[PDB]
Amino acid sequence: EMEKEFEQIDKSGSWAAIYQDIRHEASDFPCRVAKLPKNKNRNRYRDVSPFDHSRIKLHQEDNDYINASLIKMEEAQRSYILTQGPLPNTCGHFWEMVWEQKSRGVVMLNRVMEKGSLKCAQYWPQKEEKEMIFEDTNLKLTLISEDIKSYYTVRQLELENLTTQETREILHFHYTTWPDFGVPESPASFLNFLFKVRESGSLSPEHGPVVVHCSAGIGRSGTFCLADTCLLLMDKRKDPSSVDIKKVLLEMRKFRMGLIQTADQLRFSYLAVIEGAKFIMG
Ligand SMILES: O=C(CC(=O)c1cccc(OCc2ccccc2)c1)C(=O)N1CCN(C(=O)C(=O)CC(=O)c2cccc(OCc3ccccc3)c2)CC1
Repeated sequence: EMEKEFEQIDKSGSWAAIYQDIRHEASDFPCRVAKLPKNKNRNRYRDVSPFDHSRIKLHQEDNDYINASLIKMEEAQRSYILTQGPLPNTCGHFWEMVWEQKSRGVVMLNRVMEKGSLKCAQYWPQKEEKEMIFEDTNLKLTLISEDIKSYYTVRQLELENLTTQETREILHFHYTTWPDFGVPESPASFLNFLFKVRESGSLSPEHGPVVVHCSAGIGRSGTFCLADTCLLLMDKRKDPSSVDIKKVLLEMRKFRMGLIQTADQLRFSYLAVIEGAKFIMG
């Protein structure tokens, strides 16, 4: 299986080497639009842009740009939209996307503040009576309920298209315990968090793709989607041990750069998939 490979790479301590090959082999596509001058203030990181071929487009003239990519996993039949944590000026764009793409869930893998810095704008209302209105995209966001757990928080939000008065319920899954430095010691919490998102139906095909982000929307976001897809695959095909994490990761990297930012993140991904496979299929 992959656990053997995991214990192997660990034994020889070649994770960094394993990770480098991936980066070297990683796909390279143009990000022209993300580079246009008019979109400079719509990007969080200069080294984190969406490829033109898989970028999500806002359904509006003037500027259809948002730093978000559609990651379509054909075999696993699962799609994810990976994006950057909204900026003070792109919160309206962020929810416009959620609306236009018909997403049911938003997965947040970071805290608004980490390492003493703001890694993301406060894009959702923190109190029921203090709704948020996004004038530019003409949308209203209202906090309906909030369930705070030790490792994550789930919120029910009501998104209303002020233009048509139509409303939709959005589930916000906020993983709040990813350490400021490195990765979690054990994947237990992360897996439970993933299973929670799954059980909500937010990842199901009847809905638009789930929207995932952290700070750059690649490191933790990549780990989340990689783990989910690998587990699905091990559940769908004849021999589960045929699932090649590296292959899946390369496949995903064809849609957005940076997925999995460090060799430590890669190891953790293996660890999550391995442990998750034991829970799913004993
Ligand atoms: O965190 C880092 C470390 C890093 O690699 C980096 C990148 C470019 C320049 C740099 O100076 C040199 C330096 C070295 C050591 C100490 C201070 C300063 C450091 C950071 O100094 N920053 C975050 C965002 N940033 C950038 O220049 C980026 O734009 C980096 C990026 O791509 C990125 C941003 C958020 C998350 C992510 O991946 C998930 C993750 C979660 C937890 C731990 C490790 C990784 C990747 C500016 C400040």
